[PDB]
Amino acid sequence: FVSNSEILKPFEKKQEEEKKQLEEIRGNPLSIGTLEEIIDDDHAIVTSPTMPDYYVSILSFVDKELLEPGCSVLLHHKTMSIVGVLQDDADPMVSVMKMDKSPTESYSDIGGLESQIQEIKESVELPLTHPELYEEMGIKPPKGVILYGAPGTGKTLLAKAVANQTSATFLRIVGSELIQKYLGDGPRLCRQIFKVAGENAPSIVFIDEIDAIGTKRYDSNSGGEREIQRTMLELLNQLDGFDDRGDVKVIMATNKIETLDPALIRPGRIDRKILFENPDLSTKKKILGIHTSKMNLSEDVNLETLVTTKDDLSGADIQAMCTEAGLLALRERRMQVTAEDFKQAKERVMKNKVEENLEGLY
Amino acid sequence: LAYAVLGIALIALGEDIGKEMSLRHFGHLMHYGNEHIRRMVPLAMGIVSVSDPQMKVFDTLTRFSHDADLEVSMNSIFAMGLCGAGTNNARLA
Amino acid sequence: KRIQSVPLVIGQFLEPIDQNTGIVSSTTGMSYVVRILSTLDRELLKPSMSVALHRHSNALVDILPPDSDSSISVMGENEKPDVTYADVGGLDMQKQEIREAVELPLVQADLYEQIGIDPPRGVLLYGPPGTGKTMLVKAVANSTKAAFIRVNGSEFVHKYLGEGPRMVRDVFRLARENAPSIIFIDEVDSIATKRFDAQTGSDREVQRILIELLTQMDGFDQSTNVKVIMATNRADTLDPALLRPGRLDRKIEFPSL
Amino acid sequence: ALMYGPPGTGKTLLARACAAQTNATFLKLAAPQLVQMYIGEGAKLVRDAFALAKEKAPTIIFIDELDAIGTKRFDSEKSGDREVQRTMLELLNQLDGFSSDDRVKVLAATNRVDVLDPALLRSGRLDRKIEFPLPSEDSRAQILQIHSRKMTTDDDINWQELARSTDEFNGAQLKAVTVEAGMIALRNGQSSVKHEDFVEGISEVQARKSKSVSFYA
Amino acid sequence: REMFAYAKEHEPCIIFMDEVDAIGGRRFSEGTSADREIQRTLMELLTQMDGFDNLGQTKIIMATNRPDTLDPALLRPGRLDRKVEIP
Amino acid sequence: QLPYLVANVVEVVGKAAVVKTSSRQTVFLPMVGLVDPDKLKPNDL
Amino acid sequence: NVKDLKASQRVCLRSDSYMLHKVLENKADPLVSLMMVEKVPDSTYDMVGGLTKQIKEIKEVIELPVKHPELFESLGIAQPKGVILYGPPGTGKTLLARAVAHHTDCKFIRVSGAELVQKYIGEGSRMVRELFVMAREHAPSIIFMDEIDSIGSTRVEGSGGGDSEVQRTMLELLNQLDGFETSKNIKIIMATNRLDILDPALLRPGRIDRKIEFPPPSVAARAEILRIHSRKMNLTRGINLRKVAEKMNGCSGADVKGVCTEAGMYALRERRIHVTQEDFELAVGKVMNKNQET
Amino acid sequence: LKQTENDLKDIEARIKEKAGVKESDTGLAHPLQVARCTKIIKGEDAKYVINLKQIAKFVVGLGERVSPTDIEEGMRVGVDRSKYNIELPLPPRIDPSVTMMTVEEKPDVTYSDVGGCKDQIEKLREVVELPLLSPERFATLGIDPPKGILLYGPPGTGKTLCARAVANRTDATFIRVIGSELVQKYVGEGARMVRELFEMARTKKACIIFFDEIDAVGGARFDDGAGGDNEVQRTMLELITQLDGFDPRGNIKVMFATNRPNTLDPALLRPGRIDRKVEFSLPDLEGRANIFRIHSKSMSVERGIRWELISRLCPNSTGAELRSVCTEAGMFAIRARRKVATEKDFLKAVDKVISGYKK
Repeated sequence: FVSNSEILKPFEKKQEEEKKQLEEIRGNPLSIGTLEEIIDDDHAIVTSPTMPDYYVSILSFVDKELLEPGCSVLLHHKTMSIVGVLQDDADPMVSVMKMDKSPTESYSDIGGLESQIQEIKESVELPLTHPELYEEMGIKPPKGVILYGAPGTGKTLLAKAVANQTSATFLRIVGSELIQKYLGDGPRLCRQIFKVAGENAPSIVFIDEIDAIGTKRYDSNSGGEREIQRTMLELLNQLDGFDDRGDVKVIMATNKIETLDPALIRPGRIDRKILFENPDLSTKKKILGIHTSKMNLSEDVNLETLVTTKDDLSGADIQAMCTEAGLLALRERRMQVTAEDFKQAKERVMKNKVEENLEGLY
Repeated sequence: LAYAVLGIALIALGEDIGKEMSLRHFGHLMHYGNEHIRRMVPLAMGIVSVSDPQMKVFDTLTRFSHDADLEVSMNSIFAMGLCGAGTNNARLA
Repeated sequence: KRIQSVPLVIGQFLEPIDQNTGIVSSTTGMSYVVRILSTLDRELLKPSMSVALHRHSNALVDILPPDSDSSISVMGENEKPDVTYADVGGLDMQKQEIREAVELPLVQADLYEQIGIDPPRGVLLYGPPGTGKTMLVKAVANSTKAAFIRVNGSEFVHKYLGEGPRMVRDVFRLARENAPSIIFIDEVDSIATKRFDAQTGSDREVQRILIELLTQMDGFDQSTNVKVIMATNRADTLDPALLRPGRLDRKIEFPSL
Repeated sequence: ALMYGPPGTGKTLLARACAAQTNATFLKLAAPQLVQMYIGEGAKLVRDAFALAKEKAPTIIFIDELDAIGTKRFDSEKSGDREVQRTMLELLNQLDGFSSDDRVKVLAATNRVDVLDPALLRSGRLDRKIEFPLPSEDSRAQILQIHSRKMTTDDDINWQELARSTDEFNGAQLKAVTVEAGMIALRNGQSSVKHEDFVEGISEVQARKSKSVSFYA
Repeated sequence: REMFAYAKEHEPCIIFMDEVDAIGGRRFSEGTSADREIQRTLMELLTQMDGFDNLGQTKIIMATNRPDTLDPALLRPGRLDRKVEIP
Repeated sequence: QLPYLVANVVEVVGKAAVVKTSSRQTVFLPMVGLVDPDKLKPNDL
Repeated sequence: NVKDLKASQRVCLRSDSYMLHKVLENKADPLVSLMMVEKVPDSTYDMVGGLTKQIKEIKEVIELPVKHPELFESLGIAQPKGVILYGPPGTGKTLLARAVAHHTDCKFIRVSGAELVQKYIGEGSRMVRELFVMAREHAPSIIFMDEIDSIGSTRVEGSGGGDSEVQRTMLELLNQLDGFETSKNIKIIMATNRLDILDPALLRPGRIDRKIEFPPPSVAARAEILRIHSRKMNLTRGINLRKVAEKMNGCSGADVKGVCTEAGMYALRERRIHVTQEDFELAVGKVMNKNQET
Repeated sequence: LKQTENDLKDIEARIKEKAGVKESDTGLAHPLQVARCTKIIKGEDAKYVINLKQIAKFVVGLGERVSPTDIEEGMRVGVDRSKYNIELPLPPRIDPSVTMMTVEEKPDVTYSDVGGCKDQIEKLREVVELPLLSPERFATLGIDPPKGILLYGPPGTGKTLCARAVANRTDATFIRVIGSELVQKYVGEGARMVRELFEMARTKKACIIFFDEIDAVGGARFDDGAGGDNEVQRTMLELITQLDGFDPRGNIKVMFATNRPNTLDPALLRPGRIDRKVEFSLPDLEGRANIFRIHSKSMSVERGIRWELISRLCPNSTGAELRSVCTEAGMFAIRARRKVATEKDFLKAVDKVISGYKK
């Protein structure tokens, strides 16, 4: 009380005086509005949402060199004087972005894909970790990277893992859905993405499964060819227009990369095109090892035995197998999972991958 | 009083949540005025952040560097040099 | 009494919040929270109804029979419409089809319910109009001696927020009140051919009018004494809520053959 | 009249000339401005144009584009393109309304003739259909003599000779040679142009046609 | 409504509709931008026709270059029945 | 004197005359020669 | 107090004093853009009955996770991402979705894919992002995607890639849920009988893990479906549903519902206050006539 | 410290402001697209009453008014898009645009290459650089310098980088309009933007208006519309008109970019639209060498590099590809943890880049 009160009363007093004087002038109902522009006659033209618009004086709460257009400010009754400034609302990462903040997984949990991991690293994780090489040398780390592999198998895993390691907002775009089939929707959607990303940097623009603007055409006509081409061109121009060493990073994703033009990749910004190699034997042990941790099982299971008979199979297969084996236990009314179950799941997935007869198996 | 907050680092030894509670805590310290308090905070933050490094503590100390209160800037930069120790250079460059 | 008297603004009651207090939306665009009278609070109080508002008072002056109007042109009521079995003979399949679908619940709701089959509540008519189809629709209304309410369904299409939702609401209410009745939707395909494949954009204003029509249509007609008949220049697909059982249950064809 | 055929010769420039000569008020009316997304207002604009044009007579109404009092197609997308059918129709209905009196002229201009409603079949509409060809040796040479007043030359330059040296040049392109002839001059430290300076100008791009061909081994 | 009412008073009358594609389209592509205003218009003309009010001292004459952006409703007898062609 | 109210008309017991104001409102005035016939012509303020 | 107020609260504020005097209710916008809640559904397994093979399968994939989550986690099986139902059209694809929703006592949320096709900048994008938020609050849920399905029970709607683009988004979102949140309480239901609405993400593991088969009705099965529909209404009491059922061959669950409604017009004409067995035989004869089409 | 000084500023600002509000209250009260002084008690004609709106009109033909200095009132005020006009109370700027575009005053990317783009840079230099530095030279000759430039080969060839660099040197604005966005499907909207860009352009004269991609918009016109070539041609045809219709040459520059050369129309080629065709397509062996040499100066390197050898492995390149070889070569070194670059690394980067470009 009393100890506090002696420091408190004057510390209270300077803030209160400023505040008092503000509130009297600021007296409600005061309409909130948007700065349209800040003018040559030192006025600001404002767009009022009450429908008039005005040339307005500023009361320096913070200065005009600290204020920019489109910012929200609080406006007087009629002359619309800037009585105080406001913080912006409804930042649009809740409308064009599906957000995965501090996403899961890491490099250790799929390890054995180690050589590819260094590649992905060198463009994304590593500049953050060690700025210095990149700065001293004067050349920039690749803005954007392309991952090709397959969903839930290796493409997605690498992307979760790296993004989390750099502690950037993984912001997930559905490529196909941009796909909106009418002249106005896509190029804006794309612009609005890039804008919000650069503002609230460092940020990951993850474009999932872009297959459908992967065409280029020699001539453009009509609406039926031009729409597609406008969307493609918008990505190409923004890249070509700006340059960033990691205010915006891009991961582009597609199953295979032979459906992307080499003139949309754009060497010299996107320098890395990184592959997906299958999990080998060491990796299978690992992928399994992580998935058997979560489990309650029987002691007759041999992690080793099942890996050895698997012929160079995808990380997907390994996930699938665990998921499949749990079901054979659940149906039989039990929580223990015997070896025989893992083996049946392994036999089934291994057959389907290794089916390709008379042209693979000649 | 200066020593009480210094003491809290040593009390918060072996205590997982409490290390987290520090980030809530130094918030409280900013509310409370007084030169004795303003001088103490770079040091409080410095001791905790070299027996448990805090990105938040570095982020705050950069601002204290460019402080118009003389004693605060003094203590922040010595503190900041304490955090960067263990290497020569890093972010510290 | 005198304080609460003409001139008056019209509003609509949306819902009662608590005792002696109600929310109204007036038609202008200004929404008010107002008092209701204590002798209007009990036994005359409906959750949505049409009201008489004072323009200074901000109080419930009067409760209105629901027929409050819109800045769109008013719909047509024709008690005993004058087309009454003109064209007949050789329309044998289409006359029989109409007859069991449209006439019988209006004369007797109660037999359908007793069987326990659902009565047709809404019917969809497809094939040309003005070539044998319309004639029959009008004739049925006249023979059942129900009011023909000819309701202009390409006329929601107002270009403003919601006048149009207010008007549909008035019309379904007024139909159940003035039962037996036909609400006849001329070209329903105007306010319900939209998004099946992300084509036929620009139809954001009719989406509110659509929700309003479904809540009124399905929520009444539980025994059926008021029929809705849907009309389309040939055929058009509709948004999935109309088409499912409980609404447009009979889908009647005009023969190619 | 309706004109189509290539500008880049001074199509715009000719239109204004006619305007000056007859003592018409030149009114540039931009076809995209009518084409309003709002009701009718565009129809009214067409009528106001006639109304002022009739008060100001002589007048040429010079129509930038033809893509928005036309391009209506013959398909069922002529539905969407209503605003453009209506602005046009009215302007024609209004001209034949007053065909005997010559007060107002209508000229439309484009690179090339577009799909339109019939209107080339009638005196009171846009009867006349005027083609622009390309220049010839006499024409290039006059165009060069107009050019050579404006800017310095060393007064030795022979338009006829340069005209033989340029193949399938248009008027605008002879004007871009004069600029390139000056870019040689700019590098050379000359303030005029000799014959050579112009010959070298032709060799460089003008961006639609340039005579410089002599490669093949 | 005004156009029809006045036709009845001032009957005989010619009601001349200049290029019918805008009050009697077909739809742009089956889609809509503004081609619902066209439908709102078009239902009103079909309604007066179908109605109890009958055309005989009010005559309506439709004009358009092409019949390939007339609605199918109109092309059906009983909303137009007489079709004069220019030979 | 301006500010004054104009009216944009598009309209060509005793006689009634309808004026259309640009505030999009129709108003009654008489045309009994209290208000002269030559003060109405369409298309005009 | 400020803890009564919240973001997106609807409040009454004095026009007189500008003081927020009471709180109404919170509002929303996707819930009236053709997305909707249907609490405690009226579908049962007896409704489209004769689903035995499916019943056990569907119980384990959907019902067990929902009823008992801890159990799935500890056992060593992560919860299945999606189910796609594939089998003959017009059965009770939609019906099944609602039945399961009822059983676990979860909210049935019907999504029209195309509606989620606004032609403005992002408004469509916005609704898609909000669809997930809403369902996370409303957990548990069956999120049933309408307009990917061809069924005679409701209607075949959907065309183009306009519900294939949407169908993809649903599958990304399941990754996302196992992802940063590490939860799943929300299961997404595909139904289809069509090859021109599929994805390659549909065909991919770790993206959708169960393909559960929808049986064709049979003579035993038709009887079960028929039995439910005739005992929600008035009927003769000596009835042999078995007899009727043998007469229908080829006929989906939707047809068993049509038989009753066609039988009813016969009952209604002859001014009965119940339907009889007779009407049902004649009704089966009517449907068989249609199937045989030239 | 920081807090007391911020309050001191508020207090000071505020008092002036309160007084000023009351004065504004007593009188009952620049870009703009119509003027709208919604009252006008103060101020043919001998007094102003000007208010340009659909719902009402107040019309006076005569502006000026050095006393009272007009303006005030219901504030949007200045010149009109109907020409009644607030002529000269508080700065009008010829119907000035409230529709924005992205402005980048002095874009920063200086001189990416100066060797091996030697001719292409020099073309820019004559047209753009020298007429800002000396207008009198150009004048004396009597020539007008190229209005428009077309830059070809693929975009992002270092096409952008070079353009930006001359813009920095002259202190000139980049005015970016991106072709693809314009595309609306609502009546007239795109062409409207184009008129206001040029009105705005004339005000801001000394500017490079960058028009991204003519493959995007104005790609055909041979269709005679289609719904998607009909707004698109409308925008396009309007944009040309403005250019031959005159905007000042030797100030305002328009630069076009194109990946592919099959979109071009005779309308587009002609002078008063495009005059220059600058290459950024395929350079020489000597040329590839210079651009390699130039990006690796800034880098540390350990010895044994000859640029000629690096150049040799390219059978055909574009400028984009070259930029990729230096930067990729550096990455192999960083993985091994290195600051220096080696002959081996450069070879390794050529092999990767070309092969991906194929197909």
